[PDB]
Formats: sequence, structure tokens, C-alpha cells
Amino acid sequence: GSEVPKYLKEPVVVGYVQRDSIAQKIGIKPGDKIIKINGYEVRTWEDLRDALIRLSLDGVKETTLFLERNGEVLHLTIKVPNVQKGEELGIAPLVKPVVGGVKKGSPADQVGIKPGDLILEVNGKKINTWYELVEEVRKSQGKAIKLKILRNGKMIEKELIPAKDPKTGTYFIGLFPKTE
Repeated sequence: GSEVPKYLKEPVVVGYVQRDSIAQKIGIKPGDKIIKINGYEVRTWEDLRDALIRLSLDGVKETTLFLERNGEVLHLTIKVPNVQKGEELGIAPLVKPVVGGVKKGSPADQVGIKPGDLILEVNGKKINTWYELVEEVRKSQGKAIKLKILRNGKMIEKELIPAKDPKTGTYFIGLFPKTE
């Protein structure tokens, strides 16, 4: 389907690693870009899926996962998962903190944030996933938060205050993820 941005199909980039997962056991990290597995090239998530299935069918028990971390290539040894039993690697796709839309009136519509902005840092701690953004907006507990952002080629800074909600008293700021 076309209802997701291209980067969520290719290349394959880990956003989260699950506890007790195969991926966790072997030290895969958010940021890693899976490029090959065994002798199958992994350009897209379907490539990864197919690769894992094929190996699992051939009854192959272990193989080499190739990934790129910090522009350099690591080789890792993996247990081929039980595909038919729905056993997975344990990786979720990365959704970057590029802003897709802003809600009229929100602490982020106020403080100037625009669609297309990329959020590289909040309170001097670097981030690379959307859930890390939200994760900090939540834990913020009222006390406003600094965002280091990349707009149109330049860094900028915005400092905004999380609005507590008449829902569950949870702090939001009013940014939608980019689905375009």
C-alpha cells in the first residue's frame, strides 16, 4: 500500500529491539540498517521477510545477519526464527522524528514548529525515533522541554511547554508523525 512513507519500506532500519528477542540476544540496536542476511540482499522489509522464510523452509538453523552501524558493516550470527510459529527477530521499524502535521492551538503550533521539521535532540539528549520524542514529552511532567531541530538545512531551537490533557492528565504538544 501507499499509505506509508517510502522510508518505512526501505532501507531496513531498526527503531526498537524487544526484550528476550533474538535481536536483543545478539546486540542489534536502534539505528542499525540490515543490508544482508545469509546470501540474500535485504533492501526492503519484504526482502527480510522472504529471506527469513526461505532459510526457515530450507531448515537452515543459523546464519549471518549483515548490518550497517555508524557507516561500517558488522557481521552477526543469528538463530533463524520459527517462521511458521510466528517467531520473529524482535525488531520494529524506525519511524523518525520528522513532524508530519501540527494541531491548531497546540503548544507546538504556538512555539512555531512546522511540518517537515526533524527533531535531533530534546533537552540535550539525542533521539532518532518518534516514540523517544513522545517518551520524553510524557516523562516531562509539566516542565518545558528544549528541541534541537533541523529545518530546510539549518539547525534551530524551540522551547515549548507540554499541555496537560483533560483526558488522563497526560502531557502532549500536538505533533502528528509524517505518513506522507
